[PDB]
Amino acid sequence: IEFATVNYFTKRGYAWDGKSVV
Amino acid sequence: QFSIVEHRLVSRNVVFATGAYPRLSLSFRLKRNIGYFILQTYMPSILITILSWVSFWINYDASAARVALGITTVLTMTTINTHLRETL
Ligand SMILES: CCCCCCCCCCCCCCCC(=O)O
Repeated sequence: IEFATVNYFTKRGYAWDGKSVV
Repeated sequence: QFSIVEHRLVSRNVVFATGAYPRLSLSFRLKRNIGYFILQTYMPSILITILSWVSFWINYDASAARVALGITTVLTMTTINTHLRETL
């Protein structure tokens, strides 16, 4: 249920690219 | 597993066609205790049914997640039913 709540608030469907500074 | 709610005694003559025969009868009324079943047969089924509703709060496009959740909930219910049939 915790994961479900976390996912409910996720905006972008792509993870961190690994080559950026946020 | 039971609890004897009440016990009763009755004496009567069975009027069988040739003649009447005496009879005594000692009855018990057992009531089954459910804490086993509530804690073990109903709780996991209720929890799995609740978990199956998590798919509605996931986006439609997330096909893998929703499908995995739904079908694994179905598999878990199947496992519970089959093993409970075996044990009971
Ligand atoms: C009956 C419970 C079903 C399972 C839980 C589903 C809800 C998981 C997602 C969390 C939603 C709660 C936060 C809502 C935020 C808001 O008000 O917009």
